[PDB]
Amino acid sequence: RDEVIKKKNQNEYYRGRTKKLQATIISTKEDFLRSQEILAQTHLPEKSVF
Amino acid sequence: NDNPIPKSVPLHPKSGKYFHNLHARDLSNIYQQCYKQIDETINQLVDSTSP
Repeated sequence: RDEVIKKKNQNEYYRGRTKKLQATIISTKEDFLRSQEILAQTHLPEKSVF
Repeated sequence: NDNPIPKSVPLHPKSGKYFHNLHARDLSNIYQQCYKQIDETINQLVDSTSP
C-alpha cells in the first residue's frame, strides 16, 4: 500500500511536469507566432548585388 | 472392566478450575484488522485504476 501511494505521488508529479511542459510548448507556439510576425516583413536582398 | 480405566468421571472442583480456564482463542482483533485492510484496499482501488 505504501509503494502504491508512492506510485500515485509519482503519477501526479508526472502530471505536474506534464502541465509544466504544456506551458513550455504554449510558450513555444507563441514564439512561433512571433516568428511568423517577423516573417511578415520580407527583407528581400536587393535585385542587383552582383 | 479389565484395566481399571473408567470412560468418564464426574467433574471435580480442581478439574473445574481447568474447565473454567479453557476458552476458545479469539480472532476479533485479527478479523477487524483484516476488515480494515480490505476496506482500505478497496478505497485505494476506487481511484487507483487509470481513468
